[PDB]
Amino acid sequence: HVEVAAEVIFDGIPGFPITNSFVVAIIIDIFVIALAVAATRNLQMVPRGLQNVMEFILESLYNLFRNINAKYVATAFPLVATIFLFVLFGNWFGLLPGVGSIGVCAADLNFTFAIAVISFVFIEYWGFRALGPGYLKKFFNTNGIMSFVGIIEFISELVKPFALAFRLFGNIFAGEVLLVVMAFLVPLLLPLPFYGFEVFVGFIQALIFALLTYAFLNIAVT
Amino acid sequence: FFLYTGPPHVEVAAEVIFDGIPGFPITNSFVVAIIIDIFVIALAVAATRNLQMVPRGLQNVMEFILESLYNLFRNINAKYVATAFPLVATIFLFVLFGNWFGLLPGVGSIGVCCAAQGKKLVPLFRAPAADLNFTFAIAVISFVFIEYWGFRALGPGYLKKFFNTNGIMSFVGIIEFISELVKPFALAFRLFGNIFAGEVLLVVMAFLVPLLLPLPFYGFEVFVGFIQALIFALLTYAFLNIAVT
Amino acid sequence: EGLNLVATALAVGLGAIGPGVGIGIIVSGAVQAIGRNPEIENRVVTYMFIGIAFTEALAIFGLVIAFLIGF
Amino acid sequence: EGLNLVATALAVGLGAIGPGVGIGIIVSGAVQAIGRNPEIENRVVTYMFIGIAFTEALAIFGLVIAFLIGF
Amino acid sequence: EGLNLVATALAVGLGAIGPGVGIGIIVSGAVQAIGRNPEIENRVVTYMFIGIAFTEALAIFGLVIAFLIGF
Amino acid sequence: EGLNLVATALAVGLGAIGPGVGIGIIVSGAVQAIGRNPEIENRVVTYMFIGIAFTEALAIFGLVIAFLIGF
Amino acid sequence: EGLNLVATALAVGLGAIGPGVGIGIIVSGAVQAIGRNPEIENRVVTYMFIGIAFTEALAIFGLVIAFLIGF
Amino acid sequence: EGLNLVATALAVGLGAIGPGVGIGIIVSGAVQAIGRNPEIENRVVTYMFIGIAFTEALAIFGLVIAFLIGF
Amino acid sequence: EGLNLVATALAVGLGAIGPGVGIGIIVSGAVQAIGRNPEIENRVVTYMFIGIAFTEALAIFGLVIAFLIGF
Amino acid sequence: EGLNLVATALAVGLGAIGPGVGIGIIVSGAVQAIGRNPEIENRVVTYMFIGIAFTEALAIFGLVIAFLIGF
Amino acid sequence: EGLNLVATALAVGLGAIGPGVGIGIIVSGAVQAIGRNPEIENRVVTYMFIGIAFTEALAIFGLVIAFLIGF
Amino acid sequence: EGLNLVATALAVGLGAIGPGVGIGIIVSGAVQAIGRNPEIENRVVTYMFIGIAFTEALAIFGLVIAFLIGF
Amino acid sequence: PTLFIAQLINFLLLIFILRALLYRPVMNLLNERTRRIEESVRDAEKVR
Amino acid sequence: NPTLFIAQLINFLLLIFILRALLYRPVMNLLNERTRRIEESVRDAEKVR
Repeated sequence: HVEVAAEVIFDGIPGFPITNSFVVAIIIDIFVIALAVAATRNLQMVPRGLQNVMEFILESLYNLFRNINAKYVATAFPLVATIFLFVLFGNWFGLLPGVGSIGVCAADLNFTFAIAVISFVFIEYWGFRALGPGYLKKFFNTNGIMSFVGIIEFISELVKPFALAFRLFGNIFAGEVLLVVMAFLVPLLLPLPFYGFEVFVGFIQALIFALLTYAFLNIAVT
Repeated sequence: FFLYTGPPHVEVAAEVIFDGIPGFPITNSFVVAIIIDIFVIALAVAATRNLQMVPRGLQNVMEFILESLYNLFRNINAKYVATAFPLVATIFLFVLFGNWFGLLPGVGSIGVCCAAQGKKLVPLFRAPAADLNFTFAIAVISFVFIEYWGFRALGPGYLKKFFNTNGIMSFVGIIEFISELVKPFALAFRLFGNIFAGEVLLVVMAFLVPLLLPLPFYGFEVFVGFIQALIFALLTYAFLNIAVT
Repeated sequence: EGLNLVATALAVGLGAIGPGVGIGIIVSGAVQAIGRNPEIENRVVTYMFIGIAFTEALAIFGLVIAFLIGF
Repeated sequence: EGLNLVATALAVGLGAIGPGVGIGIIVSGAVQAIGRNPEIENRVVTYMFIGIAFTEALAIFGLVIAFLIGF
Repeated sequence: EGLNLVATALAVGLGAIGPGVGIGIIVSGAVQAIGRNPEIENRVVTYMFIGIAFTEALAIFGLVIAFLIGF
Repeated sequence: EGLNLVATALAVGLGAIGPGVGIGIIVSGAVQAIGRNPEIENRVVTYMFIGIAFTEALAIFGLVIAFLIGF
Repeated sequence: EGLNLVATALAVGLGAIGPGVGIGIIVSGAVQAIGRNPEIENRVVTYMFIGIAFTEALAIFGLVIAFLIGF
Repeated sequence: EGLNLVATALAVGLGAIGPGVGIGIIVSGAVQAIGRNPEIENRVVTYMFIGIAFTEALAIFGLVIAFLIGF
Repeated sequence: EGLNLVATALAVGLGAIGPGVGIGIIVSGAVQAIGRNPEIENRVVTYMFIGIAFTEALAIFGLVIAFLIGF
Repeated sequence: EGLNLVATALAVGLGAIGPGVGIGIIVSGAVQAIGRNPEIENRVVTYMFIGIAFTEALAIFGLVIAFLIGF
Repeated sequence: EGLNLVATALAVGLGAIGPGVGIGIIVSGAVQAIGRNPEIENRVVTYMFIGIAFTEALAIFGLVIAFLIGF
Repeated sequence: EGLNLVATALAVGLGAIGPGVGIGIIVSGAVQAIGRNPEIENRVVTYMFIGIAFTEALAIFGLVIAFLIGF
Repeated sequence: PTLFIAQLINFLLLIFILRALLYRPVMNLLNERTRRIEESVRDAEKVR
Repeated sequence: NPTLFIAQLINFLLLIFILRALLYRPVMNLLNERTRRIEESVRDAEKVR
């Protein structure tokens, strides 16, 4: 029997007594802090596993951003790092991690919208900071005949973060719906590794969100 | 140019029946088929003629057509190029004959008793190509010939082509056998739709402005009929070769 | 009502689309083969002619049945 | 309730869809060929124009059938 | 009621869109390969006809379903 | 009633679907060919104008059909 | 009611459109491969058959569902 | 009733996908054209915006008509 | 209200549409690859069968919906 | 009523065509790349699996609704 | 009356597709040109982003019209 | 009634074919480029994931409206 | 009826068009075939 | 119907068999004989040399 439901809440309004999304975020933060504590205090010159996560995640992402945009990856390194080590972790915690929204007496639209608002604030702050009037460039200028849609391009960029928030909420919520459907009929995931596919899809979605943030920053650069 | 009149009406049907039903049930398609066979026999007799290696004389045309068909069959394959050549040549110039005679004067109006009454004015033309029975029989015969050739050449091969194609896991069989079975029905339906569609066009389109509208339509229909006859003749050999291969 | 008229419209349009797009690829391949080895000019003429002849064979099937619905 | 209106609209639209996507590929191939070599020239122009007229015929059908319903 | 006419129109339109681009790219690839080499042109010309025939068979199925609906 | 409104919508949409990909392929082929070599720029531009004229012909046919249905 | 007839039309048409272009692509790629190098026709043709059969499987699934709805 | 909303939905939806992908074809063609030869980039610049303008002229026909439906 | 029949018809046809041309394009790529690299069958035909398995698996899920109509 | 089953059929049909042709294009590009050079096959297969996973995500998006409507 | 809901679904149903195929094709040309000529950069990228914006403008229009009719 | 349900089916199902083919074409071009030039493996991957970010965004434009219209 | 007259007129026009369209090429092909056969006969005579 | 189809099949089979025996056999034989005569004539020219 399907029993899925929407966890839409208001970020502006006070947190609800249940606060499923807030509880999931707290659990993900606790797990991340536990991993950081395990990798920080017990850190050696050549740690295996503890420093492997750092080398293969943080350093790899920094190298990728530098390759995509060197000297701007440094400036917005905090934004991409914040996009990373999160959302994916929240989905992993929400991927039926022993609860599965059962035994109760990223998917949140508000959280995704706030993340996209942070992305757009990153634009308004850093992007075109080197130019100031860069946002006005190629937008109803003297060459506006060939750049009439340039303001439309800016609107799409304004709609690009909203679509990024939608993609954060979407797919992640889908995975939950698919797991609920499998529980209702044909439980234990499915004949195929449903759970593994959902986990990989969430990881790919988080990586794509980080890369989309970096690419939007680069586009704002030029 | 103007077509002031002549557009009386339009009327079509699936098929047309003929007389002679008392002694033996005869449809107008049987009459058309008999006429086509008689014309083919007459052409062969004239083509044979003295047969003393006479060049041209209207027999060289038939000889060249037969040689071209033989070359096409040989290029398709050589295991049964000789034995099955008469089988393909049977369709050749017979499906072509059926496609022909559709543009004859009053081909669709032949044997009508008469628009006044039309009580028992069944059009006794019923082009043999434009009949489901003839196409179904031809396709069944072709499928039987292909199956027999496959069984004779590689009896184990015909069965192993499907049952033993891939014994482990899944196999090309069943799907392959189903496709081959649909192939006979597909060939039958192809002849059914063709020729019949041309006749329906020659009726309906010419019903309005029958002046230079039916002309390109009939040219395209004749080209399509010849192409369809050649396609069926080549497809029989192709299915036989695929069975052998 | 005009549902039969809608049927005629659907038949003619959705039977014109197929041949209409197809012949484009036909003659595009033809002119490409003209630009590369035009020695086959006779062959490409014959083969593009029969290919189109199939295309408006399908088209005229659509048109004649559309007239039948309109009949 | 105005079924002939939607019938005419559908006929025109689904008749006019084809020739654009045809002619695109059509002249793209010929222009690529002539860019490769300008020798064929008019010969390719002639190969192109008749091919385009073939889809123009289907466009004519699409317009005319709607015209019959329209009047 | 007239919905049978709509069924026939839809069936033939589908059976016409289906193999249109099919046979188009068929003969396009055929003339292409012929231009690459006119030596093995006969073998490829033989091989492309069964491909034409399968698409034509699908079109004929679409058309005869409409005729069956008619009668 | 509203049938004319959706009729106009369908007409404009299905008259814009075709010429869109049409002109897209037109320009892609033209820019590719002129990128192959200059000195045929005038000829490719003339063929480009022919292509845009032929696509916009069907475009305006759909547009004027919708416009006339508007009254 | 006529829902059965439109059901059969939809079944056969929507199940035949796919395999039509499918066969198109199959034998197209096959003919470019064979013209490019027909020394491996033995296998290329075998691959075409296995692939032709795979697409015809869907074609006959559509056809048999249409037949079942028809009876 | 909401048939006006259906008309707006058809107007915005249909007629947009055509130009939407036509734009992509245009820019991709220009991109490989300049990649193969960057010295013709100025001519590519001239051709790009005009092609984009024409496909967008089809798209804006699709859009402003929907605004007219909205009134 | 016999909407189940049209439902299963649309399901089977419009689920089989995609995998048809999917099989077509995968085997076009594979026949090209074999016309380039024949002995690589052991790996390339394995990738072929994997991609095949996904496609008809999706079509078979559509068929399971068709049988759910039977349920 | 049966409209819920029609909804499921339409949802699965439109959700199966997309990934159905998607995965076909995925594996097509992968196999042309392999036939070009079977030395980067590891990276090619990894990116092919990534594309397959994205197409499967689209399929699941279009498929879960089929059971949701049943709920 | 849910007909407005159907209209919105259909509107966004085709609204978020134009770029779908567009970004599919545009990126292909971009990466192919980069592989052909890795020296040229940032000009292909500026054209890339311009094309992306022009393609996705239609999707944004579809979505915003859907919102306007839905609220 | 169930018209809201079939509207949800329209919303989720539509907007899938285009993004599916886009997901196909993006990695097809990417793997063609990377096999043609492995030294650009990083940049081709980035230009692949940007296209991912756009096409999946279109797919989620479909999905989010499917859930909004669903509730 | 008048349909027979229309069909006869169309058939007459088609025959008139075809007799001038490619009848000469058909005659040329037939003459070429006969010439090839005669050349084979002449070659046989010469060789013998 | 089915009887008419069977009769048409029998008539076509008889006509095809008659044609294969008379025309197809003899026409093919004549063409093969002409070709073989030309080839053996080339051989006779070789023998002449």
